[PDB]
Amino acid sequence: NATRFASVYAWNRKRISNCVADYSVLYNSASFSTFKCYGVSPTKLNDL
Amino acid sequence: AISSVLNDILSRLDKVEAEVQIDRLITGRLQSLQTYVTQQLIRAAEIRA
Amino acid sequence: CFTNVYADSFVIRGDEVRQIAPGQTGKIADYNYKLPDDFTGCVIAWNS
Repeated sequence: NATRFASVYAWNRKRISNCVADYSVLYNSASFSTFKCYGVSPTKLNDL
Repeated sequence: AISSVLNDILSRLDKVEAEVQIDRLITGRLQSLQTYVTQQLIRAAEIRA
Repeated sequence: CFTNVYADSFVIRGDEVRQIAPGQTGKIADYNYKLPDDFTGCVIAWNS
């Protein structure tokens, strides 16, 4: 929920650290079409 | 496979996305045993002789 | 030939269609309707 995103050409980066990640918040949202992963399975993200 | 460590697959993937990775490690480790047991069987014949 | 056959009938939203595929996860697949990991059969669906 940033107000305005960057363009794909100039893509933004954030270092996320020293904090707790609860991806089940993101995965339990209906809001997304796309939530596809490539070295982990999304339900396991919380166990890690 | 995405790891050499069996638990690092089972702690990162679900019960379907893991099976392909695990079957790679089974195939590789099993062919490692068939190599070793072939070497040692053949070697045994040298010691027997 | 088929030994026994069960047709399971229900309605869902169009987006939630992919959750009916075997071994998926999501609000339907978690606590409404679920296929086993070694399911045999067909998921047949149409916009209603």
